[PDB]
Amino acid sequence: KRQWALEDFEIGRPLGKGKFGNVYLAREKQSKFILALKVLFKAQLEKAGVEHQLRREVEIQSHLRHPNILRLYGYFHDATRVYLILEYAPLGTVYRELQKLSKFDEQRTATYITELANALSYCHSKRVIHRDIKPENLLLGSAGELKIADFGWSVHAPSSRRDTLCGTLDYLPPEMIEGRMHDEKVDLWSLGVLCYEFLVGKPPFEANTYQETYKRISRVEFTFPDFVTEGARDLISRLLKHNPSQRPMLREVLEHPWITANSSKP
Ligand SMILES: O=C(Nc1ccc(Nc2nccc(Nc3cc(C4CCCC4)[nH]n3)n2)cc1)Nc1cccc(C(F)(F)F)c1
Ligand SMILES: [Mg+2]
Repeated sequence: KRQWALEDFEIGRPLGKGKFGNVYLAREKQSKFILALKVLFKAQLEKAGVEHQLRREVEIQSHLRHPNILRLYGYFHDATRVYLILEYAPLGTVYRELQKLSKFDEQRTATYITELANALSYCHSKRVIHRDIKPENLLLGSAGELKIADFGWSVHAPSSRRDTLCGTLDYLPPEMIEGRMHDEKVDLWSLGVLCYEFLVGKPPFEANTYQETYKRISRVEFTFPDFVTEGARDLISRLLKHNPSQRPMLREVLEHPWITANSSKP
């Protein structure tokens, strides 16, 4: 097992900056392996009281091995910083791709949903705790394959999402906002919101004010535009159920006729 140090990397341009640190594009000096280096300030972690939580998250992520979950290759520290060595996804976020294309066709959508369901099934089997998944948590690797990232609760990605304010509420399920306990079935709700947003260009409970969005989520009040197809409507409708126990298993998603017919990944 190798013991890394900062001197082992050629640090490149920042990918992100926030209160808690900076992320850089980088390369290993010897091998020229391209990667991303997340650098967190110990002082900020301590001030926020999340040092312990972060270490736990990094340890868990370091052991995960899934094609659709961003790899954490290693980590190290010095007197003032913690350094996480992460996989570089060269094609950016699904958030940005959605901005570029406005909406996705059924093939791209079904493929992404397959990849996410696969990653989530792996997460559930390892009981990996994660925050609700949004397009900005979805990176794209060299093959245009989804990579889940920034999913730890410890520290929030300092990312200029722009849209409205926060933009997290749109992805939260009723049981969460209503203060009930929640379990892994929140992920099925997330997949439904994401499938819809991919095909439509906006999430199903979007409104001009958060007060309206809280209502619409609580009452599962949403509509399909005319162009959304029967199979897509079926999947999304099955996923966006108020009662979490009524949502399907991830295996059912991966076997859904609309998914099998359109996904480029079988
Ligand atoms: O910046 C972040 N995520 C992030 C950053 C940039 C992007 N944009 C982007 N655009 C093009 C390519 C690209 N590739 C990436 C980005 C990454 C990781 C670096 C950190 C998380 C994912 N690997 N590959 N990313 C997406 C997500 N995450 C993050 C989380 C906590 C704390 C900090 C900080 F303190 F260091 F600032 C940061
Ligand atoms: Mg939007």
